[PDB]
Amino acid sequence: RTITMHKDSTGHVGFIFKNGKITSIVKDSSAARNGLLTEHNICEINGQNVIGLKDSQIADILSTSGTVVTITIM
Amino acid sequence: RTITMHKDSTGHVGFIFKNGKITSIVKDSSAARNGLLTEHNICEINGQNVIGLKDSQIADILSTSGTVVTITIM
Amino acid sequence: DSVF
Amino acid sequence: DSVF
Ligand SMILES: [Co+2]
Ligand SMILES: [Co+2]
Ligand SMILES: [Co+2]
Ligand SMILES: [Co+2]
Repeated sequence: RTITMHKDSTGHVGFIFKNGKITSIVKDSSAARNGLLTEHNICEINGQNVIGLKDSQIADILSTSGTVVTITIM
Repeated sequence: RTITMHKDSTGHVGFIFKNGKITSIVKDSSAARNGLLTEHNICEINGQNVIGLKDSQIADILSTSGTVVTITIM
Repeated sequence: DSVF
Repeated sequence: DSVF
């Protein structure tokens, strides 16, 4: 349930989340091409367990990540 | 060059912008269905001229708008 | 970035 | 909302 994505020229892989759960996918994005889908909880980012982290704490992980971002969902 | 959109259940019409210019479209969104496209400058929102407003000032207009949001682009 |  |  692990997806590898790559940031675009604006620094985004292409998803929106809330309460730990993916809610929207950006058109023409890495998230779109790699088949990330709404309504699933985020379990890991770059192999780190993020279950139970606050959205701002997940956002910090995402924003500070380098170009490649791997995400595991439940 | 005027598009009428409708906020979804998360309160979004489905676009990202920077420096007054649309940069991304959300999949399955009102912006997508109504044919908003990247790389154009935002001229008006709900009939108000926003040329020259800061991104935060455009964001306030968008966020405080009711359900229907009309946008004109150059 | 912010979505609207 | 924020996009990532
Ligand atoms: Co599923
Ligand atoms: Co054009
Ligand atoms: Co951003
Ligand atoms: Co929002």
